[PDB]
Amino acid sequence: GAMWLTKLVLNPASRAARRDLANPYEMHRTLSKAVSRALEEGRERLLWRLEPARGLEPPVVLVQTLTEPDWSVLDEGYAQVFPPKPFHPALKPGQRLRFRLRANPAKRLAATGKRVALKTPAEKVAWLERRLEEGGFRLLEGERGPWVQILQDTFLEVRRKKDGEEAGKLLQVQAVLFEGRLEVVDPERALATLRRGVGPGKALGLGLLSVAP
RNA sequence: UCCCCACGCGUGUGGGGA
Repeated sequence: GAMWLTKLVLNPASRAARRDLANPYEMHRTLSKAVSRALEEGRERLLWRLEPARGLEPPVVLVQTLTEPDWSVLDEGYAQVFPPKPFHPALKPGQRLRFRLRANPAKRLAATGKRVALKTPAEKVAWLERRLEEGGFRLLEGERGPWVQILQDTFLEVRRKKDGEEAGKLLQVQAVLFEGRLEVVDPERALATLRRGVGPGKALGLGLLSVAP
């Protein structure tokens, strides 16, 4: 098949841009409207990442789709958007690549049955590693440890626990931006993995594994 | 976080979503 990458530069003057900036559910709904049909028909895995700001630079949202998106669904002036690019990962064994992944390292407690965030850099890096290896990739290892860094570890505001007429607890996920390098071990599998994304929260702008030299 | 589904002789796994 083929893939698509789209760069949205959001207008901080746009109330809708800001609406979606503030709420992943919104952003998800806005984005989802570019690949609606394929979405309905099970032909689409929407994936996106909101890039960390370089200061006065506009917020920038990277989006991957299995199918051709139509951004004419966007209100203007929502975002300066450049024509989507057809994507065709040329993966070969041994090929080394840089990667960026905002994710939610997690496990299900066999004890409680509940899905919980891992707590330590170690556990978080181990998770990312299990996930990459099962996914046809392999972390590169420098002279001291894995060639991988946690650029940020923050909480992502999701939604509020409905409480009777009073504001309840906040629901949020732990979002971990990994950056590093890795090599392809099984091309086709690595492609599956890239087309699917990695771990929970795809609906909130997690799971998008990007790769390039 | 909070929920749902699919599995598990492994101190759990994978998929979706708000």
